[PDB]
Amino acid sequence: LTQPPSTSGTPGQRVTISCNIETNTVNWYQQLPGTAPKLVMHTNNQRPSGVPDRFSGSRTSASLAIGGLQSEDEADYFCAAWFGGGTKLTVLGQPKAAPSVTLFPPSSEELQANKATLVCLISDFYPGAVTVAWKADSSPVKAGVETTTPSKQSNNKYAASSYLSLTPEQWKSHKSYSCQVTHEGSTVEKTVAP
Amino acid sequence: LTQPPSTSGTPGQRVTISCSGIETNTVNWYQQLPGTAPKLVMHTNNQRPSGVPDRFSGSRSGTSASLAIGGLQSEDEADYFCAAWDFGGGTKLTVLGQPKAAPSVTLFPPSSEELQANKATLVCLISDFYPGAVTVAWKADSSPVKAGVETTTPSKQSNNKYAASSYLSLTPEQWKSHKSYSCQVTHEGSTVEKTVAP
Repeated sequence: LTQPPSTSGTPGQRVTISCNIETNTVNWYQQLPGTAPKLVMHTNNQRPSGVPDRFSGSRTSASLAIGGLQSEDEADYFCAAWFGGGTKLTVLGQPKAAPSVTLFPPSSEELQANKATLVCLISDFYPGAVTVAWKADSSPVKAGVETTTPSKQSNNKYAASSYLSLTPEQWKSHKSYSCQVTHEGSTVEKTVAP
Repeated sequence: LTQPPSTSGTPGQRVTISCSGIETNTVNWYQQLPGTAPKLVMHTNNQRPSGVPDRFSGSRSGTSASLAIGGLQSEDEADYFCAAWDFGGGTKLTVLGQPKAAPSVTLFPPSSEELQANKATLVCLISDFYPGAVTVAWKADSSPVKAGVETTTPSKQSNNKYAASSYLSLTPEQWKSHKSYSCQVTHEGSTVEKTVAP
């Protein structure tokens, strides 16, 4: 069972995945990253419940047609009969979306534990690429930064977070700290203070 | 089919993977290395397909199942799925490549600026852990909460340990009605639980 390893389409379109079998029937599985494979097609053409009507399958070869392409259809699709390699389906032309930024100062609990951490929460953006710079007062912060790789979430938009570690004495010695998130050549800045 | 989120071992050990639910029906086990299609490694409780090594052995006791992997070898790091009739969530199996490390867990109350916008979000920061797999459970006062919970998938930071964060979206009325909120992180079978209060 060999499959094309990738394919793509734009929302509203119709895409199909191509795929011992001449006698037996073919099943299809949809798998999202970090998730168990989910059956979406039965004895060539019967859908499990919960699978939308947009999905139809047909059958030495077998095919999975996906109608009215949506962002949530982005996935790996495997052929199976009595598994194929896989087909990663990419939904292109999804809308751009600027990020939501929320900056959290160190809590009284942490500062009492003689530590201090700031979190810059970044969510609800697309595409999944950002850059982060920090600022102490108005000056660059060049030490103690980590920014996670953005991962797609339920709402089909990306989320990441950047954190900064300081001593309590630094967080008070300054007047404010700032987190600046650049997404598609447009920047958003948030500031917190003691 | 309940199935533990993650497990781990070092080369040469015997590692087992559990699966529970299935008393009147058999269980299959699937191996999926990164970037590959799921492969059948065990059917009808304990029947090894052709090219599976002897060291894989399936069993089933009561209404629970198990897959044991003897002589753990680096080519076995993968996801393992159990699949019975009337698919488990999976188990991430890691062949330890560095010393295990338990996560730092830091919980934040909502920020001053976002309340003035009718938003109240909690953040549970999770850093410095290996292997890179955790599960997060939020609780309001003493009650489970899943409405509005989003967790980022972990990524390797500069100390070669992993980091992630879970965040809870609430209104300010939810945030002010409860006496406390809790974040619990489970890693390598252990839990840590931090708590906040307005």
